Amino acid sequence: QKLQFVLRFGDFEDVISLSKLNVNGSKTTLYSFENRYYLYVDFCNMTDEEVENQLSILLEYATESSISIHRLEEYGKLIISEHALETIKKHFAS
Amino acid sequence: QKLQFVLRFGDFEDVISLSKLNVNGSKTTLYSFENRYYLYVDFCNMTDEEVENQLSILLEYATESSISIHRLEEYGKLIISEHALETIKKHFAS
Amino acid sequence: FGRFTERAQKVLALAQEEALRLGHNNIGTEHILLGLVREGEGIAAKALQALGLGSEKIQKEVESLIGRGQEMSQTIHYTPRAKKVIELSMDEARKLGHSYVGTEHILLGLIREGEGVAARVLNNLGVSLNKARQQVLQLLGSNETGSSAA
Amino acid sequence: SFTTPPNLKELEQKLDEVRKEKDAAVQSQEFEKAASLRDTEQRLREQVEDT
Repeated sequence: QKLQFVLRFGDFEDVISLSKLNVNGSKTTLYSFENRYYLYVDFCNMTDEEVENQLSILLEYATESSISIHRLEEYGKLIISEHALETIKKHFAS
Repeated sequence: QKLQFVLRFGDFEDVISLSKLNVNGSKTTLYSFENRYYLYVDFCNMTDEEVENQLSILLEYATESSISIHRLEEYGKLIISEHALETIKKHFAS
Repeated sequence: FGRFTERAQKVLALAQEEALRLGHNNIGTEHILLGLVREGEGIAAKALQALGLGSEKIQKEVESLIGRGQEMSQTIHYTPRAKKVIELSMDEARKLGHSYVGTEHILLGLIREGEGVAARVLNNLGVSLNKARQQVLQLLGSNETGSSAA
Repeated sequence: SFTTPPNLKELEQKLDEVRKEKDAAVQSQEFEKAASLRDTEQRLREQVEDT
């Protein structure tokens, strides 16, 4: 099963709320695409149980994007390059 | 795959544009039909692959006429018999 | 024409690049095809490159046409073939859910235009017209954006 | 009574202008330039609702 997941965040304020929560060894990339911010968590490796696990918390603020990751990566826009969770807490707090 | 194709030109100046290159290996005869010039390339001394090749160029300036070949050959009006392409460049460009 | 994403417009203008560079005085569909594969990371570009048709493979056939060429390139404009292919991409983007039409649709548009210059280029370089459109198709659609849920 | 509670509709207007600055900043990164814009945003946000 998937070990890198593509998540959609709603309005940016949802992302702030989120920002104050988790990364957990996930380089992660944050796209902007039709007003909503997608967050692509890319777990370097996790087991399926473990990835579904981690992915739970993220998906308290996100939903799991139906937009295949190369669709985001192409016609989207970078917000944070591959350390997005870590970075968004900076870049959305203090 | 047939070694002879019938391609259709819009305004005469389009035919002229084609005329400025290639007639080699193509005996070719240029018909007149509804102010479009149909151009019959008749690849003589070619193989199927070679015809698909050549035919590219022709249909770069044209589109591929849907006229049944004995319909063209009959109810058309010759503009140039002989090597039509060689001739169009003379008779329209200089 | 009149609406188009960069990627579409870009493959089209890249055809004009081929106009003088290959000397195709007016640029056929082959140059549009070349355009797709020569922008590299367009969904069309990528698609042809999947099937194995890199910029090279296409351009080799293309060079076997007018081949650099009438570099004067009299009327360095589109052809009725290429203008149709562009129009076809528009329909191939209506089809694929892109209002401002992208690269992909143009490769799709080639397929559509299967007696066209691109198409014959592709039929000389092997690659079946529907496998080529296939590759593009499978990199579009299946989305939900402007939203996160409902 | 509630013909706009403290007229902090003006608050909301600011909170918007922020969102933009903030938003656009997060996209460029503009790390601390999104950060502080964010902070100015949620600062505002709560401020609206209380008044």
